Amino acid sequence: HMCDAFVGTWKLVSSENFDDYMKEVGVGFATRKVAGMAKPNMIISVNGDVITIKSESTFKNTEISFILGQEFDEVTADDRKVKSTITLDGGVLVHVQKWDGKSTTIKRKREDDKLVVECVMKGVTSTRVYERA
Ligand SMILES: Oc1nc(S)nnc1Cc1ccc2c(c1)OCO2
Repeated sequence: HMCDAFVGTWKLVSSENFDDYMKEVGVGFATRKVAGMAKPNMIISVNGDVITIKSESTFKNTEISFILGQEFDEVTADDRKVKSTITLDGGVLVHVQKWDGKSTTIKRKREDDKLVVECVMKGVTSTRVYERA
């Protein structure tokens, strides 16, 4: 019942500062414009110890499966090749991506009927709010 309250199908309903987050990560102009338009659905499921997070949008479809605390390789929607580790910290999924000597952290939490995603690169935060689909 690890992650029960995250499981389901979620749709993006608001975003703030995502362009600035993407700039801080190193995303180029054209990818930022097309990625910033997307309204992804996030689909989260759990089978035993394996958590799967899918993102489906008109920009890119992605899928990661992982065990908490166990590093994995991830190709992000913006085409970075990163090494990722996801843990649970006080009920928050904390996802750290490392590449090219850089690091970004993505936190996913349940707040009321929302799933809130906070993306941080250095001093820049983007907040992306999802509701049940
Ligand atoms: O649109 C998205 N929304 C959520 S919450 N997560 N991933 C995505 C997909 C995505 C697009 C562009 C990006 C990125 C990730 O990282 C830097 O540039």
